Amino acid sequence: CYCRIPACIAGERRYXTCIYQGRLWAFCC
Amino acid sequence: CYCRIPACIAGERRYXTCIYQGRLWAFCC
Repeated sequence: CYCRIPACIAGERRYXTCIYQGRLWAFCC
Repeated sequence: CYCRIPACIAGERRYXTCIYQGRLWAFCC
């Protein structure tokens, strides 16, 4: 799994969020 | 970097949070 911005990619799906560097990330797997 | 629960492991520092399965995780690097 990996935090990504702006979105999950390449067949991954979002299963949560991350907050880092004052931005919202998608938590992707 | 890794989302971890309940805490960052030896040598890592917390730089944010994740939310996954309704729990708050530390975002650790």
